[PDB]
Amino acid sequence: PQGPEVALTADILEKYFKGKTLEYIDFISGRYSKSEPEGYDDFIANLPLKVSNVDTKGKFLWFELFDPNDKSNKWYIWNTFGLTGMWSLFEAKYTRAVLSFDNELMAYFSDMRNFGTFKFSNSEKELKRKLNELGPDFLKNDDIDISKIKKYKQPIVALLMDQKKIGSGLGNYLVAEILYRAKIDPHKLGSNLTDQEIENLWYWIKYETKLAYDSNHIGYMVNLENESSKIGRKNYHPNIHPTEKEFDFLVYRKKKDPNGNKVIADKIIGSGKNKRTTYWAPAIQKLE
DNA sequence: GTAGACGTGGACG
DNA sequence: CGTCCAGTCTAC
Repeated sequence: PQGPEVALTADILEKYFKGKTLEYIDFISGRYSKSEPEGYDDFIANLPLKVSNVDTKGKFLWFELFDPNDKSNKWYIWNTFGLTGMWSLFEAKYTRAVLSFDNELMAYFSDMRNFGTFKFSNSEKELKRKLNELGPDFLKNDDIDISKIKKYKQPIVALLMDQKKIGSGLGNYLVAEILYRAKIDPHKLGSNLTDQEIENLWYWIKYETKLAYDSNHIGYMVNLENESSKIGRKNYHPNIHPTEKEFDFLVYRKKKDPNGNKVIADKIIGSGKNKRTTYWAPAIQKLE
């Protein structure tokens, strides 16, 4: 999941678990049933702990916890979702981690491919440096300076898929959709964009992230769609208002765009076994 | 730059 | 059966 899904997920985890007391976390299968996550033993030795919040930056999610009788000593759960990571209020297929709160309340993290990660830490300093490895959150920051794009002689699709250079939160489908709406060829070097292209790109980045955030059935978050429609949405990018009510794929994994224009499934970014497919429509997206 | 890896599928032929 | 597609790390 990308920025929008991770953020909505954290909103839901906060609604249900902020102020609750975590009593145990069990890794019942997957990678962490075979090997302990970093810091697990030390964290477990300090349970139970009260959840003070759940927050996100880009695709990175974390819990903040503390003991009411020593409110200064804070604990953190670091979480990345990878490709198939998903939280839920019920024990779904591929459940890897089970969080047990007071009064039989439960949270479950599921992950088919096991690419998601957990780390436990007692260091606010370590988290701060971690957050500093990520660019500003595309969804939650309303004034990122997108003109930094022009300094890089690299394909705009790679610059946007990077989590540090311009901003964090965008992934394979957001980028493709954004570049289609902005009418920009994915190959175009950031250093070749005009100031108008940049302004237009920033408009559409906000438009798409907000649209995805606001959606109730994006796909991945099936395990929370009951909760998604029962919770509100924070007023990110307040001045931008998508017309559609659900996020729709215009080019991603499509053979044609909505107007019948051919969609190319291009392999621009990556090498070896990390190559990604960039969907774009040449008829619409050009170098101008 | 290039290459590989991390489990587990779904869709399709 | 088979093939291809589906966030981020690491090394030469």
